Amino acid sequence: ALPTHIKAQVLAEALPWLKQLHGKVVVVKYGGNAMTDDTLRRAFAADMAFLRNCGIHPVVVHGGGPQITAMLRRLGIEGDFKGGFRVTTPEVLDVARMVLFGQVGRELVNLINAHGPYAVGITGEDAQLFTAVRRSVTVDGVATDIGLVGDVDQVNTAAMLDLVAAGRIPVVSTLAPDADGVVHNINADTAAAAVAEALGAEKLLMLTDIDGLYTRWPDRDSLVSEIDTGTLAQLLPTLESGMVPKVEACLRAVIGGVPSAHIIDGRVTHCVLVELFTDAGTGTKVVRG
Amino acid sequence: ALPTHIKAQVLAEALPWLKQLHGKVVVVKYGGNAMTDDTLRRAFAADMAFLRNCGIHPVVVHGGGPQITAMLRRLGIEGDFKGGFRVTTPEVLDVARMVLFGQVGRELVNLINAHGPYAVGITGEDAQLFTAVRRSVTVDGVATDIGLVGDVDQVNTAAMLDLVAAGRIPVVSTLAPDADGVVHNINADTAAAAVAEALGAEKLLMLTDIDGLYTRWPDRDSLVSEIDTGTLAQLLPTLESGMVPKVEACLRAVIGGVPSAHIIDGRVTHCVLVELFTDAGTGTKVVRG
Amino acid sequence: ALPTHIKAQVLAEALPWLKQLHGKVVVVKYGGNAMTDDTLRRAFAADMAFLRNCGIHPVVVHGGGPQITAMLRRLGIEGDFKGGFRVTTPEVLDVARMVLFGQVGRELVNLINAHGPYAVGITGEDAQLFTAVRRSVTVDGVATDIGLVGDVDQVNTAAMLDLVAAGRIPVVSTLAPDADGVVHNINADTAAAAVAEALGAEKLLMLTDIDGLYTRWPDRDSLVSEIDTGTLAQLLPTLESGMVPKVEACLRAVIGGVPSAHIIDGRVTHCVLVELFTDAGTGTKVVRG
Amino acid sequence: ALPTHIKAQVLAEALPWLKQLHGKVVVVKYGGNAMTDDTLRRAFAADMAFLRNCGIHPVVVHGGGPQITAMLRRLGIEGDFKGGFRVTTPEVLDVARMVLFGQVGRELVNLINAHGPYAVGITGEDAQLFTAVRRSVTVDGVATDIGLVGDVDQVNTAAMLDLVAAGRIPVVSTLAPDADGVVHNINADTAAAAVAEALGAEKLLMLTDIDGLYTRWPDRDSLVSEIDTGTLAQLLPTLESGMVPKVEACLRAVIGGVPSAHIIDGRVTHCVLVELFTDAGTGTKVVRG
Amino acid sequence: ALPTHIKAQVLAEALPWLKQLHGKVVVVKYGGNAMTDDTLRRAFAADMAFLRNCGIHPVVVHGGGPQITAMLRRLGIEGDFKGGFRVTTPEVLDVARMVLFGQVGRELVNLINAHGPYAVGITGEDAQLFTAVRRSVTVDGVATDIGLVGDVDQVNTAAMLDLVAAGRIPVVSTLAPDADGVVHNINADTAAAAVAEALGAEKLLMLTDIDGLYTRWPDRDSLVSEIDTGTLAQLLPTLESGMVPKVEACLRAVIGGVPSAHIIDGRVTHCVLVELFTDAGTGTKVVRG
Amino acid sequence: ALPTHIKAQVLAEALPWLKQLHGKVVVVKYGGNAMTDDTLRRAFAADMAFLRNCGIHPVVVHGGGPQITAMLRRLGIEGDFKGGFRVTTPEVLDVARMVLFGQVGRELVNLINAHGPYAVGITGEDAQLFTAVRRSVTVDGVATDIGLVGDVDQVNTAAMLDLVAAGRIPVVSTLAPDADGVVHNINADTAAAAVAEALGAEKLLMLTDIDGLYTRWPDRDSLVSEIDTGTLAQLLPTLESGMVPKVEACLRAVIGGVPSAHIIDGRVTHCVLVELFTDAGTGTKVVRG
Ligand SMILES: NC(=[NH2+])NCCC[C@H](N)C(=O)O
Ligand SMILES: NC(=[NH2+])NCCC[C@H](N)C(=O)O
Ligand SMILES: NC(=[NH2+])NCCC[C@H](N)C(=O)O
Ligand SMILES: NC(=[NH2+])NCCC[C@H](N)C(=O)O
Ligand SMILES: NC(=[NH2+])NCCC[C@H](N)C(=O)O
Ligand SMILES: NC(=[NH2+])NCCC[C@H](N)C(=O)O
Repeated sequence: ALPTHIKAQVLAEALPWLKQLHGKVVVVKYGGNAMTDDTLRRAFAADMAFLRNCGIHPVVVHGGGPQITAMLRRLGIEGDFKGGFRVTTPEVLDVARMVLFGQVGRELVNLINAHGPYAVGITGEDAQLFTAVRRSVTVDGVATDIGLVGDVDQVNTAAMLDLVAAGRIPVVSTLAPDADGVVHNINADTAAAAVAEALGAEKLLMLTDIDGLYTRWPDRDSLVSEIDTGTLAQLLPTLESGMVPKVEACLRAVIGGVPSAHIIDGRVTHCVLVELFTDAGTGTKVVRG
Repeated sequence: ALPTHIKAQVLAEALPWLKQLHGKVVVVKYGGNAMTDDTLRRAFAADMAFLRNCGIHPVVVHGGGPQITAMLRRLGIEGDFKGGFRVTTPEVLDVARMVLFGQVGRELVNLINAHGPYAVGITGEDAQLFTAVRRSVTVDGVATDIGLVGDVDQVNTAAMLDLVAAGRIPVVSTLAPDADGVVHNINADTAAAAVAEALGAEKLLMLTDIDGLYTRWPDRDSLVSEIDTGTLAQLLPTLESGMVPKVEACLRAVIGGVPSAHIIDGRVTHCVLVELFTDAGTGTKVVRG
Repeated sequence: ALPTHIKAQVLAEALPWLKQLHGKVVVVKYGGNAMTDDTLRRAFAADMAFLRNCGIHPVVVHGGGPQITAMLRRLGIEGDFKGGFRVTTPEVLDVARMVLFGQVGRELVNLINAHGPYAVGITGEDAQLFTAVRRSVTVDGVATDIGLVGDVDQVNTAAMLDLVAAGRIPVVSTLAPDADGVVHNINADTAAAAVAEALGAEKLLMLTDIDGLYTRWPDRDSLVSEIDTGTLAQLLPTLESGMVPKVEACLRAVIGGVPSAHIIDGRVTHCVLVELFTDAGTGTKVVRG
Repeated sequence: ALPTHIKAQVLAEALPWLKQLHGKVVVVKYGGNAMTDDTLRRAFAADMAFLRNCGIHPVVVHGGGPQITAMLRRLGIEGDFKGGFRVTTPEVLDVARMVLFGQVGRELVNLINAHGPYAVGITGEDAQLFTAVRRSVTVDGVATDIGLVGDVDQVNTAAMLDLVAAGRIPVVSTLAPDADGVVHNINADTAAAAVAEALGAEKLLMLTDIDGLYTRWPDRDSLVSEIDTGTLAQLLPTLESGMVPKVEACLRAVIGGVPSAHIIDGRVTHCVLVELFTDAGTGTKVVRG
Repeated sequence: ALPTHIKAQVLAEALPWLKQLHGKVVVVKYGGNAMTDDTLRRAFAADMAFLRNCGIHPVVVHGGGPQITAMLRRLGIEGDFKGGFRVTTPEVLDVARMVLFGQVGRELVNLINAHGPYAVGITGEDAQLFTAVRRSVTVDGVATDIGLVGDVDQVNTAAMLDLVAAGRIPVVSTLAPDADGVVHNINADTAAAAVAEALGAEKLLMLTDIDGLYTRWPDRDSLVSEIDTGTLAQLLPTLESGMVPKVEACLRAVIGGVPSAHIIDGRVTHCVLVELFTDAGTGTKVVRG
Repeated sequence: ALPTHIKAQVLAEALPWLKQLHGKVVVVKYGGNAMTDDTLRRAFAADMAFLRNCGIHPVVVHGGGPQITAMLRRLGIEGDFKGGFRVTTPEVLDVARMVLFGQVGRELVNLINAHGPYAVGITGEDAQLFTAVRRSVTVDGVATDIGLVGDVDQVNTAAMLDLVAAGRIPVVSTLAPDADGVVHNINADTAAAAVAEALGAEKLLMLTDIDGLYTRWPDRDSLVSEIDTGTLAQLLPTLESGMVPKVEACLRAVIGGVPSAHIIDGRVTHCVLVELFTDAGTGTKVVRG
């Protein structure tokens, strides 16, 4: 029952964003509900097909922490924990890789591919597309080893951009070999920001389960729609557990040269379309300042 | 004040049409009000930039009958008329070409180019892009010569598609040489359909000053949103003066292989966006049947 | 302690085979011991790097039946069996895909990649590279359904050959969607022959755990080094359980246009090099006749 | 009745100039008689086809001052004059553009195209090929505004050279938008020199209605066949009204890097061929010194 | 002392021939005086540079009968003769190849290369560019073997056209292997016609030591400037010893699809330029009829 | 009678060298016995086909001193000698060029081409592929002129690499023009090293008639399998007449950037294969140090 002139206004408003994005890379960190509820996940897959059919170049990075825990429990693999961290033994790494690449990534490739021959699954292992470096975590303020977990080290930017030039949507499971060929599991938020910077992405989108960034949670009036890196970096020691990784990734990407990073509400159906192609978006847009 | 979920629905509905149009040619016959009121004309130019920034390949064909008459009166060139037709003397042809290519086309190239280096003006004279063949008209049921007017004869499909592959939007003024190099003026509606067929266009759009096709004017309930060629060809001897050329062009194009032709309401702001990227459109869609 | 002139003779003997294979596809069915003992598996990976560094285009197809059974037992998933066949429920399919693509294929990609950025893992799901069609099996001479198992239906030959032209070695896990997007598990021997035919491969190699084809097992003197399709098809109803699938795949590939198919001894270190680059080989070579 | 050995000598003498010009751009300023008498104009068009069929890349820049005045008088548009200059109102600009691009350029495109699909008409408006900057003129030694007239500001060298690489002969009407999109009329002599410098032309040719450059008009013995920029710049304050713009353009182009500039006698049939492919030429050749 | 307007007429007359030849192959049989007198040979080399610098694609085929005889006498190699034919022993073949490719061809490559990096020497041996088939000759009306002499059998048209596309002028010495790799000497006139047909040449030029074709030698009034294949084939049994091979080659080439073949006066300086770029030429032009 | 596992070991040992050489240039100086005994020469030709069919890019440089002397004696051309050097008169140069390019090079092109359309003969004259500069020699410690002999001056690296990219094996006869077009004969050892450096070759191979480099001839225990440039340059004033040119060429090439140079035993059948694809080789390998 929607009037024609309203349809026209919504469509026309996409023009400056289509201009900005045409022929550019967009890295999208996929996770949370958008990946659990069927309506949200089918809409997310459709939105990747949408970007491809505008001449835009999406790259999807996904996680799967809860799926990994679920499979480890099904296999009866007792975990060892340091602080809040499971130690990633070689056994845990094999399960993580098999879950992320062999199950979670598979769901997204198939959903996207209902729309066309677009998606292709990859890890850092394939064609040496990226490497990992082992990382410690701080437990009680002391650096602590927790096994085969790492950060992205180097990215085969040319090989990655060749795949995207071939018209493919890479669906990335974040595992990668270190310099000695030992595969590590990389946090998908930190990986998304590293890939965005390495590929020269125009935007980085990170789907979360909240409306946006509250600077003084739980004050409702502290929600912000736009913020620059300087202001944001001052509030990062203030933020709550959950938002800290998403914010750190937005900061590293935009300071690393990505023109804008977006923390968007993955509970909103077609949140990717709303963030990219409306003026208001549906979350918090981060830019340099 | 428009809710996010409504913005999402309008945007998401474009997906099947972006899939269908990506990398395809769309010929758009530009005329009437869309070319006279400033808001409509700036929106039309913006919509050509829109298609280009989705990876779609627009080709604009324009007329300018009233501008030609206006200039002939300013020059004091007395016309000779047979039935309702001005005879196109060599003098009239020179004025028509100078108005269409040197004024009317120039307005559209500049408007479009406010958005980027897209538009390029051309006639059939440039690079022998298409030729004309002289045509008679029927006056009182007898074939009548009215000077240097013609139909499109042959199209340099390769050279045309090369220009479009270069990322340009051709803005076409319909003049063209015959086999002896004598330039003729071609009716812009018939030319648009000839170009659409020659280029293998996915759609032909024809902007008119009415909501759509009324099959039994003035009965309001005879308006139709979709119709096939068989049904439409049976009503063409019934239709009113104004709709006949637009309908004949839709019939020739779709029978000539163009999957769909559209008679759309040029009085609707961003009518091109509404016709292409909504399910309902804003006019009459013609397909084979 | 090997004399120079002997080294020269072995190397020189490779010339006619390098001529025949340069720029050609070779599909290699990887399985059995060559995939279990560490020395054999590292040699197999090195041989894929060898072919790549001669300008040859290897494509590896692998199975993993025993790994799938092992994982199903670890998960406590009770199987239902018809004749000798496990029914592939949707649950069993998910485990099979996660084992084949997320563990077995991963081992080979990494081993190969110790030599360079060559290997890339793929299934039929990625970029719609190939499709599956559901297959029944004969149990007591009646066609029997055993769940989500299939044959290769169609192959995206162009997209596959593009990946190989990019200098990559595809490591193929044989899962693929049917026409409705439902993923099936395909027997890796039948898949290797289908891929070989579809890609226009020069040779198909199938690694087994025996010296070659005995036409009258267990008679030692019935081993053959070369045989044509006509003679071989007459003995297929005679052969033993294990050799039947390998022989059927060789027959379908060579009749399907692949110049030669090879059943080679995967227990021989560097068996791929020996089969391709010596006159005698190390198994049974099948050609049309 | 011309002896064979004389034909051979004339042809052979072209060799060093064909070597120098092969694959190079030549900008030709077309105007005066060469554009008014039918024999001269058909010969000029034939010479553009000649250069194209030697692998040379001509670019034609034309004026049309007298045609513009003629049309303004036919329309009854009263002019306002400052010194010797007509003020270019928005009305005058529209007429100038419609005359230059819609009539004058059209004649040349058609003449050239009698020889092949070579010529294409363009202004700075098309594909943003070049921009204009507003210019004052000195009237009684004080800077004076005379409306929408300008100099070439920037040139889309890549897009221009792409058109020429496509085998086309651009026929340029010198109108162009300023940074705000407002179209200006540019003096065709100054534009030709700007285009020559921007495209890296090997030569700039300027057709005039005199044998060449007389350094002390009217002394017959002051005619010169070659002169360098240093000597020429010293005589520019000495020269007569008519030669000053042609000389200033030759100076700016050759100092701007064009190896040679030529003021040639447009009254000589095939003057372009004579200047380029004989040692003596038919005018004055300017080089750096 | 030649007037400008005469220079213009000679140059302008080349236009239809430059149009016809642009981007086309011209095979030129080089021999006789044009290869002995220094002025003629330097002019011939300059004319090959001329064609290259018009975008034309010359291919030079040369002989060297007298040079071969001279070298055989210097080596004291006694000849055996059947009728008028020297038997080409393996020894004679080695001398012929070393003279033609190692001396005669070398002179032309160097002369041409004074003008640029154009010429490249080749025989049928190089890259298997063409093969030979052994030929008998008729001695007293009986077929007679005279050793390792042959006709062109097959031509590597693609490899030849690749060399010419690279901007090179092949200078061809007519030796070539038979199917068993045994090199034969091929008559350069017959080879030129075979190469012209194989490459799809626009013209074949054959330099001789006479004004043109006299149909009734020695009657001065029997000289002809143009003749078709039908008329010419009727006079071939009439012609004199010397003209027969040149005429047979023109007939085979034009009947084989080459639009025109030319027997031209190699004693005329720059005869190639005169034949190609004047209406009258300097010899006899053969076309189909 | 060679066991399979031995064949496998020899083949597998080639892998690191195929990796190092894939897509790289190898310059091979061909001379001595490898060019005189039929078995050695056919094996050398087969080895050039081998490298080509691994994706390696061989370039063959040959000499022919003894063949030149033999031909000069057959022609009765009295030589003039300064020290041990024949003065290369213009006559001697013509014979040298005709022998090297017209006989010696021809043998190798044909032998190689028994394997495919690979070999192409060239000198510095063809396409100006390289130039020569005149060189004096030291006779009794005073610089002495000995006619038209020279060193390589400059190399058309792009044109050379284009030929090799086309899949051809250049067979180079070392003659080349100086800056004035006068052709000189260049020592083939010095030329091979100059070409290797200019083309960025991975290896330079020089075939000699000895096992390798003896540092204290005739002490059998002074033979060395590997040596660096620093150690080698200290022994060059110690070495014997024959080895000095081969050693000087290895030194200039490796210091000039070629990773390794090899003096190998041309009396060993398939010595090229043994040197490149075994760890031990068959001679002396020189590297920087
Ligand atoms: N959270 C926001 N305020 N988002 C605004 C997004 C604006 C624009 N669509 C972009 O992609 O940058
Ligand atoms: N007048 C109509 N019913 N139009 C429907 C248009 C549907 C679709 N957007 C198309 O471009 O074909
Ligand atoms: N089992 C055999 N007889 N094998 C012979 C193999 C011969 C050759 N290397 C080939 O790849 O075809
Ligand atoms: N006015 C002259 N002197 N002209 C000489 C021209 C020489 C030569 N054809 C050139 O294009 O540069
Ligand atoms: N012998 C002759 N009549 N020659 C005329 C040659 C005409 C023209 N130049 C051509 O190349 O075909
Ligand atoms: N004379 C020697 N030691 N040679 C060793 C050669 C090693 C290796 N095949 C190479 O090409 O470099």
